[PDB]
Amino acid sequence: ARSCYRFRTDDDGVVDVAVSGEDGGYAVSVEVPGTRGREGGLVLRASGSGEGVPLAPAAGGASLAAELSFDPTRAPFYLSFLLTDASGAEIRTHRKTSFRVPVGVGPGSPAPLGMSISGDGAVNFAVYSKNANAVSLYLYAAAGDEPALEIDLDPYIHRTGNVWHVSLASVDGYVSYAFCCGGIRRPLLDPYAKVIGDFVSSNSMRCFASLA
Amino acid sequence: CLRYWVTEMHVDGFRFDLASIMTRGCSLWDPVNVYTTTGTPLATPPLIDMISNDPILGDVKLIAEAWDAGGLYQVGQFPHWKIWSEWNGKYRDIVRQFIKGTDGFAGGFAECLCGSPHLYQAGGRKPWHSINFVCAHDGFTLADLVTYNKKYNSSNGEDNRDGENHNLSWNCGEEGEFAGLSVKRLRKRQMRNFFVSLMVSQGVPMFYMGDEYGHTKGGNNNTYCHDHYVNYFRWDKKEESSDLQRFCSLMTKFRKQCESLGLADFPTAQRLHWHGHQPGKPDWSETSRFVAFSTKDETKGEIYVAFNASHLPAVVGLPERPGYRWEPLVDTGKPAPYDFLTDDLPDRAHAVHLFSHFLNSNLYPMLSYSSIILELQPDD
Amino acid sequence: RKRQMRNFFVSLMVSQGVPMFYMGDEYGHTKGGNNNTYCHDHYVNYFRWDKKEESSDLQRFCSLMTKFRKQCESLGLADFPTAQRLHWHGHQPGKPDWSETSRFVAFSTKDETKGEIYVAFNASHLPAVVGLPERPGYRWEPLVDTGKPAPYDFLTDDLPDRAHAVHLFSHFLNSNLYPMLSYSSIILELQPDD
Repeated sequence: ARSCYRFRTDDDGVVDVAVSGEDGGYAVSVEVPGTRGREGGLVLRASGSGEGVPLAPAAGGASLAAELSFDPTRAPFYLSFLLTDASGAEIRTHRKTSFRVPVGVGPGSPAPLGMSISGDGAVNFAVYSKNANAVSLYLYAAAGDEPALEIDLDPYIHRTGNVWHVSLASVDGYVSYAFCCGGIRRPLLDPYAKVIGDFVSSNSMRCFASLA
Repeated sequence: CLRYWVTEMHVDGFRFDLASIMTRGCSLWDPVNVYTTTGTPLATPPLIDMISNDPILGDVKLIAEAWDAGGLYQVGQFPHWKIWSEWNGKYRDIVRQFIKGTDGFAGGFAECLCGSPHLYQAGGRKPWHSINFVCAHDGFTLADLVTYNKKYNSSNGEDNRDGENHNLSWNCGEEGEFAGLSVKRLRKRQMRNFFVSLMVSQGVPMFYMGDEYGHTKGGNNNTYCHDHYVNYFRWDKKEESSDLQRFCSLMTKFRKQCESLGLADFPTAQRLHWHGHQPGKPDWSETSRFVAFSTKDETKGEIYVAFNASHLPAVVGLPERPGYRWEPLVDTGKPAPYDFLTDDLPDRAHAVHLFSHFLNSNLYPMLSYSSIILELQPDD
Repeated sequence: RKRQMRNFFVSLMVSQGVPMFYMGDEYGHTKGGNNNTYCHDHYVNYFRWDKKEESSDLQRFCSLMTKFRKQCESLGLADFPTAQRLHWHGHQPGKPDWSETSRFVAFSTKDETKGEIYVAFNASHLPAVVGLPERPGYRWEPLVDTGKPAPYDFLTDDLPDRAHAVHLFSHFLNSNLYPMLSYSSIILELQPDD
């Protein structure tokens, strides 16, 4: 299953990104169409990288495309990059930020609140928080005390209004999940969880929502 | 329903028609039912509370037309939760009355230009919560605002009963599309003045389809029942009016380029200064038909705007800034394409040079019913 | 100072009688401030041809003014003008102001060659916008404006941008108006508009 992200640029343009789970690595393709203001090609620098991946024509100069690959065993991470014309000028997003794309997790959907499973087996997470400026998801394995997997949520892709959401291909090897709001690393319980764990007074007061 | 449209059709916001009805009380709270009757307006209506504080709907654009046909009128007092925006009809009335020339509207006009803080600041809302407009789908178009003194709704079949009766318009001297050259020149000036007033105000500007080329409906100010070219966008007539379209495009570009035009907070006195015929002496008297201001810009340095809604021409004095001089940008009185100066014009430097004997001594001559915009540039 | 000198020369060249001016006044000769130089065999009293080329604009203005006086027959009149030919105007047409505070004198006169000319003097310190006489079927064309920079203070066919200069003032001229500075003079000619 592939995921697609369309970013508006700061020079009235569009950058298209696709992340594919190649049959155990990851492939990211970048496509930049249109040409009004920049002519002489672009180089994809990974957010200040001294190296560069030049974008080659695809179908006769209408579009410029590049491809990047990533080795497996990498926990869910983010790819950040910038674009540069043959002048030194930098192309950013319409929010004046580097293009950031998740690799290893899907965008998810804001409904229903809590944890739900789709027909294909994808696990969707959704939680409401108006005041929190950063939300993180923790996954725990059968014992846990420390997270086996930690996933920060992108404030742009993983939000719809005041609901933070994320999708996971599979939760195999995990039994519990929790949320972290703000910068505090204290795991919180999902208000909409239907099955919960054990109330453990750590040395604190914590309870984890079950993934069953 | 609102959540469905947002999450399935990717709609960015909503505008609610006759939104005051959504604040009237339900009959379930009468003492007969439990143990203030039906339709009494409430200060905290449950539906508005649910919409404003929804996890999804609370972060989208919500605009209310704050009146209904039952006599309610809640402009400036809609229950907003500091979240809701409003169609500003007081702005519409004040601008329509000032631009055509009417005693006692200069202070209201200056308040309109600043985002109407007298309606929004105390309650905790921002200038951009005000949706400014001059014309809409209901009522006169921009072209008919300067052509007719009264509605012509006889084609509706209701014996001229339907439609707004107080349009606050002026036909610029003669009634109808057949007039002398001076009247047509004045009409073009007035349309440009309306667009300039819209584009330099604090708040969110809104204008109707086809107002950018001068669409006309023949004086009919309520055209709800005509599937007919009176309601169609005229792409053929748009090409005959490329000058007004160019002016509107350039003015929108100018608004986008200036950091002092769309502000996140109400302008302060250290940034904005009011002027009159002479700099630093604004005229708020009842007979005044002249408003001018200058504001500090982090991009263009300083800009100066003046509106002369009088029937008499005037030469105005410009603020004194030693080491700098004022450069002309906009003048709605000048014939196109010199009503807006761009570097695409090959005659720009020469046209500016021909007014140097006025610009050097900080003066500018204005026609009646005209507007100007100037920029400050270093001179050494 | 340049404006005022041009105003003086315009008034000399548009008056009834015989114009008369001393040598060196056509390019601005200066004596250092000496109003009585009857006993000086010095360069102060010698015509300067080195500084004539520096004041070519004022010299051109004076030559064009004299040529204009030659070409207009309403300036050389054997008899005194009568009210039929000469009309007086103020800020508004046909309303001259003869009070003690007035500093604005303007008139219009008919010609068999130029048709009609309009002359205005604004000796006040405040710029004003004046109302031109209403002549159906015609319009006013700018010829002389002492406030404008050279060479546009006098408009001639030798100028390659004359029509564009008139076009850039057409928005004022179409409504029978003209903007004036302080201490300035204007002369306009009536031309058909058809």
